[PDB]
Amino acid sequence: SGAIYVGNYRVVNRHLATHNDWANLVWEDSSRDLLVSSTTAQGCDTIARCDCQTGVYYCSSRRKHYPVSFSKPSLIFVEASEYYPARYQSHLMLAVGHSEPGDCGGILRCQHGVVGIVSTGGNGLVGFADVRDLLWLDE
Ligand SMILES: NC(=O)[C@H]1CCCN(C(=O)Cc2ncc3ccc(Br)cn23)C1
Ligand SMILES: [Zn+2]
Repeated sequence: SGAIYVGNYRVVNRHLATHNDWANLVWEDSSRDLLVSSTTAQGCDTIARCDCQTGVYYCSSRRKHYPVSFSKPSLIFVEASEYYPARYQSHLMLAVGHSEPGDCGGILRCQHGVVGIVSTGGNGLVGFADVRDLLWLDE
């Protein structure tokens, strides 16, 4: 679990969005596993606007942060799950690092700010949904 809180927005994994997220919907994209909802309070986070390919993510299943080298956002095949049919997920970045079911929502950061959130993984890989192209989160 986990979310990004920036301005009057909350960014979560679309498959973990709550009834309240859907009632306050701003934007969602199944192909990215992202949903953005509106908030009443001002958020604590800031968003990176960069092309970094290294950073640090939070791994809830280890209660620890780990450094990672990750691929640029791209279209990557994701096998069927209870939440989605077998499909290509867009704007996804992969890295070698531990993740297991339950780690979705952990934040990836570089020196410029928040880069994305954990969205998939397995077998020593971790995959992050990128948010750096969503320039409207800043206004
Ligand atoms: N983005 C998606 O389509 C995910 C929706 C939830 C389901 N998806 C998964 O990957 C579930 C899953 N099985 C093994 C692992 C290991 C690490 C992590 Br993080 C998640 N994992 C796929
Ligand atoms: Zn950066």
